[PDB]
This record gives sequence, structure tokens and C-alpha cells, in this order.
Amino acid sequence: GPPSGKTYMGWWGHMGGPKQKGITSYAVSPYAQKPLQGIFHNAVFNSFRRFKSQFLYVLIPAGIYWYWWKNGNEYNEFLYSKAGREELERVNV
Amino acid sequence: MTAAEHGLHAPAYAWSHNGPFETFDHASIRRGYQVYREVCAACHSLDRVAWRTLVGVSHTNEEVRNMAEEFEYDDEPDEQGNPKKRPGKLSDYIPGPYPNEQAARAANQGALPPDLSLIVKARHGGCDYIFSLLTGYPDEPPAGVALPPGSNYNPYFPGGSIAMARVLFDDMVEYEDGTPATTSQMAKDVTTFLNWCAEPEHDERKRLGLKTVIILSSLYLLSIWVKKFKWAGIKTRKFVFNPPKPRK
Amino acid sequence: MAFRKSNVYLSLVNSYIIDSPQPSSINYWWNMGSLLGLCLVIQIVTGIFMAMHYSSNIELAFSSVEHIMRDVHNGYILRYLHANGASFFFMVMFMHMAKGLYYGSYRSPRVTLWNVGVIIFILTIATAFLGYCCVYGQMSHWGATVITNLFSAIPFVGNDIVSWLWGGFSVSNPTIQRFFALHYLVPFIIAAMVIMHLMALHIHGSSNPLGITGNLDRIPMHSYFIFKDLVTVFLFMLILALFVFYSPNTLGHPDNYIPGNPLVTPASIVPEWYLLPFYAILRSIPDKLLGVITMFAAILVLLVLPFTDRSVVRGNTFKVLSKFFFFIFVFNFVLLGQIGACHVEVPYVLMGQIATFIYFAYFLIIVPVISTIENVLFYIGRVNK
Amino acid sequence: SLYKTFFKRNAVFVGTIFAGAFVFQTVFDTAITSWYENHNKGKLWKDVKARIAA
Amino acid sequence: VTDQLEDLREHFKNTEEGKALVHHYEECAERVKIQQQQPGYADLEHKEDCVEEFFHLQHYLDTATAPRLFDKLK
Ligand SMILES: CCCCCCCCCCC(=O)OC[C@H](COP(=O)(O)OC[C@H](O)COP(=O)(O)OC[C@@H](COC(=O)CC)OC(=O)CCC)OC(=O)CCCCCCCC
Ligand SMILES: CCCCCCCCCCCCCCCCCC(=O)OC[C@H](COP(=O)(O)OCCN)OC(=O)CCCCCCCCCCCCC
Ligand code: HEM
Ligand code: HEM
Ligand code: HEM
Ligand SMILES: COc1c(O)c(C)c(C/C=C(\C)CC/C=C(\C)CC/C=C(\C)CC/C=C(\C)CC/C=C(\C)CCC=C(C)C)c(O)c1OC
Ligand SMILES: CCCCCCCCCCCCCCCCCC(=O)O[C@H](COC(=O)CCCCCC)COP(=O)(O)OCCN
Ligand SMILES: CCCCCCCCCCCCCCCCCC(=O)O[C@H](COC(=O)CCCCCC)COP(=O)(O)OCCN
Ligand SMILES: Cc1cccc(-n2nnn(C)c2=O)c1COc1ccn(-c2ccc(Cl)cc2)n1
Repeated sequence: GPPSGKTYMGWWGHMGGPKQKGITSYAVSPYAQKPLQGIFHNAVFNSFRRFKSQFLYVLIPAGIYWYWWKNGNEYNEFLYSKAGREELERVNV
Repeated sequence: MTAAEHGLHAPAYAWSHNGPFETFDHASIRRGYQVYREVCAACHSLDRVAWRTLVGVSHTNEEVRNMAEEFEYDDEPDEQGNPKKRPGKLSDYIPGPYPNEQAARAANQGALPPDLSLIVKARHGGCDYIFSLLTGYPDEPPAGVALPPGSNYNPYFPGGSIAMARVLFDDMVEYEDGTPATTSQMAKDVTTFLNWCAEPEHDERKRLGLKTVIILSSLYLLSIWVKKFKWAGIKTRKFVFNPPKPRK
Repeated sequence: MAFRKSNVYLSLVNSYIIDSPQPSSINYWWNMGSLLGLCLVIQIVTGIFMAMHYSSNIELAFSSVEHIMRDVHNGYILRYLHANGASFFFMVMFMHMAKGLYYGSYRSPRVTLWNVGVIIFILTIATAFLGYCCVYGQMSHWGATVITNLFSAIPFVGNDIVSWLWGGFSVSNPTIQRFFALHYLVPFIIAAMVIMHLMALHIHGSSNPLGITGNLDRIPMHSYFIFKDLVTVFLFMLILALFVFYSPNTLGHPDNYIPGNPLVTPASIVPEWYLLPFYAILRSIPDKLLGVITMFAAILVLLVLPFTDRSVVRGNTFKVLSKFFFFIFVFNFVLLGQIGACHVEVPYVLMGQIATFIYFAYFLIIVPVISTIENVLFYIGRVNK
Repeated sequence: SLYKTFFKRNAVFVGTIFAGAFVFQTVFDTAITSWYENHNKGKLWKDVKARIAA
Repeated sequence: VTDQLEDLREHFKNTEEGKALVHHYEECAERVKIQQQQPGYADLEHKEDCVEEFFHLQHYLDTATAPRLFDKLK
């Protein structure tokens, strides 16, 4: 077969990053470690650290769109009651 | 829209088949067929239900054979080509009171009563709507409402004007097992019988759902353990950097 | 070499799900594309077994669905898995598309991968419309009447397209018999576009939640992301089984258990929940031809997104103002679905018109303006002049 | 150790996986059906049938 | 033995909130009764009924009666 256009990823041995020199890494077998030692402190302390960093980007847009829907729902209930009958005739013209 | 155009909201009663581990009460399905035959069947058809599906649910095999043999069905024609009739068997469907819908409207002042085989699934509210409708006819309409002649008031119907009158009154049915047949007792029994007509799979579905949820929640907990074992070498990996000498 | 690398058919399996180099730091949001392939298999298998008992005539269609629910052994399991499995197919697809919006997956060099995914989304909306009309309930008849009458507003060819789409003068027997034959075919066209989707993914690989290069640290697919895929597969089947066996009619309408009638109008005509935001965009334009163009332009506006992003950094991970306006776009999409399930009344008419403006102004005004502001704030916060 | 009595160091082989899966299906089906009918006692048809005849 | 729902609706109509909601409906019904006797009731397009005051009394009766009705039925 013929070759194709150039890419930005390669394969094992020629993946295509910069040359590496001076970094050393260490690991330990999973059979030599004690099982599930992150069931307590990661679930309480670390998940609380990830929650409160990102909760103002979500709950300030969520409170804007919930306040808007709640006033539009309460104004439609007033327009179709008995007390809101002369306002219904003038917002329908 | 106005609350009268929506209809009144039906409350929540404590049905004994509500809940993930609950079946129908089969003594109330048997009592509800008797209120169907003696009250409802004058104007309503039940067209999706065959005679054979009642055996082992509310009656025996010998009882349903005698109930089906009181109606007449069309047979294959004669040797001369003339039509014929025959009594009913277990593979037949339960017959309705009218031959067509023109004859149904003529007996009900232009209105057409619907088929009740799927009426529980086809209304918003479910069993609570059917019970509130049959027991919610007031003795008088509220002051100011003008009803057309031939209509009745019911606040649970959208618009408040229904073409069905009040039908259920106290002690119009004599029950076999000796239960007192009040208005609320007979209205509870038809709604249980009509929920079985819409969902005859209901008792079997909730038992196969108990086997599926136990197996699938055990496979979910075992796969979290296996994933944390195989990833333990990557998660505790360490890196050190010593900058190379500028020979190069 | 190994036999899985030298065989012609096993090399395609080895290069995609065994030895494929993956970035080390991808999270559980990268597991949604694997769930979408499981959803497509469930829909094809449950639909073929139901099609052995189905009749598509106008007087036999509603009663053959009732025949499946009552007479076929485990036939209620086949239908409830099929009807609830379509809502689960759309929920995972919305989460898959929103992951690409947040992490900048549409950007170069992955523009062809984004464009093929937009074609898949249009073909899936068309498939769910055609199968919903095959029940022929009361919601099926009036939902097909509303959509097919939209094409009569096209100038000089309006009345010729709609009569050719009906096979007659209204929604009738030829309409339902041709809607079922087209419903059998389009899932096989979706399966061919999924293969073209995976071919464009293979030449560049996946992105990562940091937005930077991943060629420095890779791990293979087998025994890390095979067993991480199993966690979300078993959670998907468990939530779907709770809907199929314990609450099988929550995500539907009760009016679709009434047989369809061309002479009686229902009190409210509302779609399923996943078509509700696009139904509110259509009802906000008072002109009839401009409403059909605007509803189809709400899908095709995703194609302009590689050109209006003016940032030099890929993704929203380190951007404060881009994170705030992403969640404005998300909760605006939920409000459009709630408006589309209401009546045409005050104040819901004005609320749906402002929310339709915010949908289009995100892609065309908000994203190019705040991308440029964040480029300059990164510059002057470091350079001392 | 209790795991060493049956397998001693190894994984479970694929023959024991398929053989024990069929033993599992009959025991699990009987235990679930027995708990379900005891929870709903007095409401099934076999309880109502024994009162129209006795 | 009479109807169990009619006895529970009678009982909760004589509590303190029940007597207040009944009195509001009856003062509505008399002001509709002292009109319709005035000349002018041919066509008005602003004819008042008491559906809304009837819906208020029925909603209180259903909240009190529905959690405790099926304990009295066999
Ligand atoms: C119609 C119904 C359809 C439902 C289909 C559901 C199908 C599965 C959907 C899964 C999904 O949504 O995942 C995407 C996203 C993941 O966000 P993330 O914060 O978890 O990832 C971070 C890290 O990888 C965790 O890493 P972690 O340390 O938590 O991994 C270990 C974890 C694995 O468990 C899981 O199953 C994770 C999914 O172990 C445990 O949690 C122990 C539990 C006892 O999830 C979320 O962010 C949660 C919010 C979703 C919002 C959806 C709104 C629409 C309903
Ligand atoms: C054709 C047009 C198509 C448009 C498609 C739009 C449809 C949107 C429908 C909702 C889909 C879900 C919306 C949220 C998707 C999040 C995508 C994502 O990747 O979020 C990234 C963010 C992770 O944040 P970081 O990577 O910075 O690290 C912090 C992790 N703790 O992760 C998060 O912070 C998640 C926080 C929780 C998200 C809350 C979303 C709630 C949505 C509820 C909708 C249901 C209403 C009924
Ligand atoms: C216990 C007995 C009965 C039950 C449970 C029953 C059930 C129902 C139900 C569920 C409806 C539909 C309500 C709706 O669409 O919201 C209905 C409507 C109707 N029923 Fe009955 N029915 C009974 C007896 C009768 C009888 C005896 C008659 C006539 C003599 C009758 C005539 C009608 C009519 C005409 C309608 C149509 C009302 C309308 O559309 O306005 N029904 N019934
Ligand atoms: C991407 C794949 C598919 C999607 C999203 C899809 C969607 C749907 C939907 C939403 C319905 C209406 C369900 C209801 O409310 O009852 C439906 C019905 C139906 N579909 Fe599918 N479908 C898919 C594939 C298929 C295929 C490939 C077939 C046939 C070989 C099929 C056969 C049917 C049939 C026979 C019905 C009849 C009504 C019923 O049984 O519920 N589906 N489909
Ligand atoms: C049946 C439909 C689809 C299937 C089976 C599918 C499958 C996949 C798979 C397996 C991946 C691999 C990596 C990952 O999971 O993120 C992927 C990535 C991707 N898909 Fe889809 N997809 C579908 C629909 C879509 C749609 C509707 C879109 C966009 C409108 C889309 C756009 C993308 C993009 C941009 C990526 C690359 C994300 C990244 O690498 O960060 N796909 N898809
Ligand atoms: C993130 O990295 C990933 C990754 O995680 C995964 C999982 C994949 C794997 C692939 C997918 C997720 C795509 C999935 C494939 C499809 C969706 C193909 C389309 C599906 C089909 C063609 C289903 C075919 C089914 C049939 C033909 C039905 C068979 C008919 C029957 C059983 C009738 C039976 C009749 C009788 C008489 C018995 C990747 O490619 C990948 O990228 C490298
Ligand atoms: C549009 C979708 C189609 C694309 C799908 C491509 C991927 C298909 C996945 C197939 C899974 C693997 C199939 C089994 C592979 C083993 C075949 C084999 O051993 O090759 C043949 C055996 O011949 C056959 O029997 C053909 C099998 C037909 C398979 C029908 C499904 C012998 O192997 P061979 O000697 O060629 O190996 C060459 C090594 N240099
Ligand atoms: C079972 C499936 C078998 C799959 C067989 C695959 C072959 C069938 C396709 C035949 C070719 C027809 C399409 C080629 C059109 C050229 C596409 C193109 O130019 O790529 C894109 C533009 O097109 C798109 O965005 C997506 C088009 C989707 C096509 C949907 C049919 C440009 O890609 P480009 O080469 O420019 O790479 C970037 C370098 N700057
Ligand atoms: C109006 C109405 C009422 C009742 C049911 C249904 N409906 N039809 N199918 N399903 C699942 C339903 O809920 C509808 C259709 O609603 C919508 C909204 C946009 N589309 C659409 C867009 C593009 C294309 Cl190509 C096809 C359709 N359809």
C-alpha cells in the first residue's frame, strides 16, 4: 500500500514527541500492595476538595435560570385565576 | 389555563399493589369482575381480553366455561352456504353491548363510551383518577355553573361536564364472599380489576425485576474492585528529574 | 510477530481495542462513546425480534403492538427495553456532545471527526420520529401531521413535496407503510457512519482533559480501559433495568394508548422530552417558513464552532469566563425543554423568544468575544512593560 | 486460608465457571420465588382458591 | 353499614379549617344568588360562579381523607 498524509500521533517506538533525557521512573507490582486503601480519606477529604473548587461556576447560572422560571410560573397562575381577569384582557391585545 | 379546564387533581390512595415487592390482591379482582358484569357492561366493551386469561387469576377452568357459554358467536357457514351461530369457548374474546358505534351514540344521546381495556394506562392519574371519578359526583353543581341538558357535574373531569351520570349506589350488588357492598367498596374493586386488564404481566414483571437488580448490582460492585486492583501500579508511580549535563 | 498482528482481520481488532495508545489522564467522561455503541446494538437486536410480530397497515398497527405486549412470550420485555432504550440513547449522546464542547474536541486537527458526528445526530433524530409514528396512537397521528405540514411553506415546491411524502392527501395507510420501511433502513446507515467516525479518530487519537499533547505518556487499551469500560457498562444496565421493570411508562405520554383518530383533536400535543428544546425554537418564530429554517439551523450551527473559537489554548480547564458561560448554555437548554411542554400563553411566549436568542448568540457572539479577552489577559498578566 | 483448599494458588478455570453457573441458576430461582410468595401471602390465587372451596 | 368515604368527609368538614372553607363557599353562593334576579342577566360575558371556592374545600378534604380511607375497606 501507499503512505498517506502526515499526522501528529505515531505508534509504539515512534510516537512523535520531543526527545527525553534525565527522567527516571519507579513502580511497584499490584500484587505487593494492600487492597483498597483509598476508600475512606479519598471519599471524604479529597472529594470535598474537588467539589467546592468548581461549585460556583455551576450554581450561579443554575440560580439565575431557576429564579426566572419560578416568577414566570407564578405570574401565569395569577392571570388565569379569578383575581387576574382584567389583567388577562389587556396583555392579550 | 383555568383550573376548571384542567380538572381537579386526584389524591394518592394506598393501593396494595403500590410498591416494588407487591402483587395484585386476587380476591379484589374476582369481586371487581362481578361489578363489571352487573353494572358496567350495559354500555362498555372489553375487547382486548380473552376468556382464557381469566383462568387461574380470578376463576377456575370450570367457571369460565359456563360464563362463556351464555353468549352467541358467529360460526362457519352451512353446507348450503347459510350463516350459523354457536356458543362461546375459551379462545373467544369478551363481547360488547353494541354492534357498531352509530348504535352506541344513539343509546347515549350522541356520546360514545370508550373501551375499558386500556383505560388505566391511557389517563393521567392512573388508578387514582378512576376511583376519584366514580366517587366524586356532587349532589348539586356549584353556584353559577350552567350545564347543558343531558350533562352532569364532576370536578375531576376536564371542563367539569361529563356525559355519564352517577351509577354506583349502596347495596346494588350482593357479593359472594359476604363483603358489604358500599359505594367506596365497589369503586375500589373495579379499579383493581381494570388495572389487571391493562397490565396482566404485572405480577411476573416484578419478580423478574428482583432477579435482575440483585445480579446487576453485584456485578457493579465487583467491577469497581477489579478496576482498582489493575490500576494500582499506575496510580502510585513516581518520577525523578536530574537535568542532563550540557555536553550534548 | 504475533498472530493478532499479522492476520488481516485480527490486525483491525488489535489496532483498535487492544494495542491502541491512550492518554494516561482521561477521566470517566471519555467512557460515553463506548456506551453509545452498546445502545445501538440493543436497539437493532430488540427491534428485529419485534418486527417478526408487527403489521404496518393502518387498521392493524395499533393492535399488533398490543399483541406483542399480551401474547408474545417475554414480549413486554422486548417493547419496554426498546422504548426506554431510545431515551437512554439520547441522554448519553447529549453528554457525549457536551464533553466535546467543554474540552475543545472540535478544534483542529479533529474537525473531520466533529463534522461526521453532526451527521450522525441528524440521522438519529429522523430514526426516532419514524418509529414513533409506527405505533399509530393518538400522539403518533398528530405529531406526524404537524411535522409534514411544515414543508408546504417552501416556495413553488411546497404542495408537491408534502403530497409525495404522504402518498395521498393526508396521513393515511401509505404514510405508515412507508414510514416503517424507512425505519428499518436508517439504523444501518448510522452503523456505516459510525465506522467512518472511528477511522477519523484513529489517525490522531483522543484528547485529554489538560488540552496539551499526550505523546509523552501513553498506556495501551487492553486491561486498563477495557476494565474501566466495564464499570460504566454495569451501571448503565442497572439504571436501565430499574426503568424497564419498575417504572416502564414514566418517559411516555398516556395519549399514545388511545388509537389514532383523524377526527378528534387532543387537548395538548407535546413531543418526547428529547425533542422538546427544538420544538420551542420552532414555535417562537411567527412566520411559517422562517420557523422551519430556524429549527434546522439549530443543529447546523455546531459546524461554525471551529471558526469562531479564537483562543490559543484548547479546552475550558484553565479559563474562568469560558467556564461560567458554558453552564449558562447548559441551563438555557433545559429551560427551552420546559417551555416547549407548556401552553402558548403569557409569559411563556416572551420567555421562549429570549431563550432562542441566547442559544444562537452563544455560538456566534459570546464565544468569539470572550476568547479574545482571555488571550489578552494571559499576556498582560505576565509581560512587564 | 479457605481459597487455598479448592484452588491453592490459581485462578478459577473456565470449565468450573460454566459448571457453577448452572448450579447457581436453579438455587437462585428457587430462593427468590420462595421469598416473593411468602411476602405476598393471602393475596395470591392459591390462597383465594382455598377459601371458595373451604 | 353505609359509605365509609361519606363518613370521613362529614367528619373533617366539622374541624376548624373545614368550617372556615365551608363558610367562604357559602358567602360566595349567596352573592351569586342575589344576582341572577336583577334585570340584565340576559348576556353579560362577566358572569361569576363559585368553582374556585369549591375547589379550595375539596382539596383540603382529599388531603385529609386519602391517607386513611383504605384501612376501612376490605
Ligand atoms: C436516562 C438515564 C441515563 C443514565 C445513564 C448513566 C450511564 C453512566 C453515566 C456515567 C457518567 O455520567 O460519568 C460521567 C461523569 C463522571 O464524573 P466523575 O466525577 O465520576 O469522574 C471523575 C473521576 O474520573 C472519578 O474518579 P473515581 O475516583 O471516582 O473512580 C472510582 C469510582 C468509580 O465509580 C464509577 O462508577 C464512576 C462513574 O469508584 C466509586 O465511585 C465508588 C462508588 C461506590 O459523571 C458525573 O459527572 C456525574 C454528573 C452527571 C450529570 C448528568 C446529568 C444528567 C442526568
Ligand atoms: C444540538 C445541541 C446539543 C447541546 C447539548 C447540550 C445538552 C446538555 C445536557 C446536559 C449534559 C450534561 C451537562 C454537563 C456536561 C459536563 C461536561 C464536562 O466535561 O464537564 C467537565 C467538568 C469537569 O471539571 P474539571 O475537568 O475542570 O475538573 C473538576 C472535576 N471535579 O465536569 C463538571 O463539572 C460536572 C458538574 C456537574 C454538571 C451539572 C450539569 C447538570 C445537567 C442537568 C440536566 C438535567 C435536567 C433535567
Ligand atoms: C361502574 C360502572 C362504570 C365505570 C367504571 C365506567 C367507566 C368510565 C370511564 C373510565 C369513562 C371515561 C372518563 C374519561 O374519559 O375521563 C367513562 C365514560 C363514559 N361512560 Fe362509563 N363507566 C361505568 C358505567 C357507565 C354506565 C352505566 C353508562 C351509561 C348508562 C356509562 C356511560 C358512559 C359515557 C356516555 C361516557 C362518556 C362520557 C363523556 O365522554 O363525557 N358508563 N366511563
Ligand atoms: C437507532 C436505532 C433505533 C431507534 C432510536 C428506534 C426508535 C424507536 C422508537 C422511539 C420507537 C417508538 C417506541 C414506542 O414508543 O413504543 C420505535 C418503535 C419501533 N421500532 Fe425502533 N428504533 C431503532 C431501531 C429499530 C430497528 C432497526 C427496527 C427493526 C428492525 C425497529 C423496529 C421498531 C418497531 C417494530 C417499532 C414498533 C412499535 C413498538 O414495537 O414499540 N427499531 N423505535
Ligand atoms: C452513535 C453515535 C456515536 C458513537 C458510537 C460515537 C463513538 C465515539 C467513540 C468510541 C469515541 C472515542 C473516544 C471517546 O469516547 O471520547 C468518540 C469520540 C468523539 N466523538 Fe463520537 N460517537 C457518536 C456520536 C458523536 C456525536 C453525536 C458527536 C458530536 C456532535 C461526536 C463527536 C466526537 C468527538 C469530537 C470525539 C473526540 C473526543 C475526544 O477525543 O476528546 N460523536 N466517539
Ligand atoms: C475510546 O476508545 C475506543 C473504545 O473504548 C471502544 C469500545 C471502541 C470499539 C467500537 C465501538 C464503541 C463502535 C461499536 C460498533 C458498532 C456500533 C457497529 C454497529 C452495530 C452493529 C452492526 C450490530 C449488528 C447486529 C446485528 C446485525 C443483529 C444480528 C441479528 C440477529 C441476532 C437476528 C437473529 C435471528 C435468528 C433467526 C436467531 C473503539 O473503537 C475505541 O476507539 C479506539
Ligand atoms: C464493514 C465491516 C467489516 C470490517 C470488519 C473487519 C474486522 C472483522 C473482525 C473479524 C474478527 C476475526 C475473524 C476471525 C479471524 C480468523 C480468520 C483467519 O484465521 O484467517 C484465515 C482463515 O481463513 C478463514 O477461514 C476465513 C475466516 C472468515 C471469517 C468469517 C467471519 C487463516 O489465517 P492466515 O493464514 O490468512 O493468517 C495470515 C498471517 N500472515
Ligand atoms: C462500511 C463503511 C466503509 C467506509 C468506506 C470509506 C470510504 C467511503 C467514503 C468515500 C469518499 C466520500 C467522502 C469524501 C469527501 C471528502 C471528505 C473531506 O474532504 O474531509 C474533510 C472535510 O469533510 C468533512 O468535514 C467531513 C465530510 C464527511 C463526508 C460524509 C460522507 C477534510 O479533511 P482534510 O483532508 O482537509 O484534513 C484536514 C487537513 N487540513
Ligand atoms: C410535534 C410532535 C408532537 C408529538 C410527538 C412528536 N414526536 N415525533 N416523534 N417523537 C419521538 C415525538 O415525540 C412530535 C414531533 O416533535 C418534533 C420536534 C422536532 N422534530 C423533528 C425535527 C427534525 C426531523 Cl428530521 C424530524 C422531527 N420533531
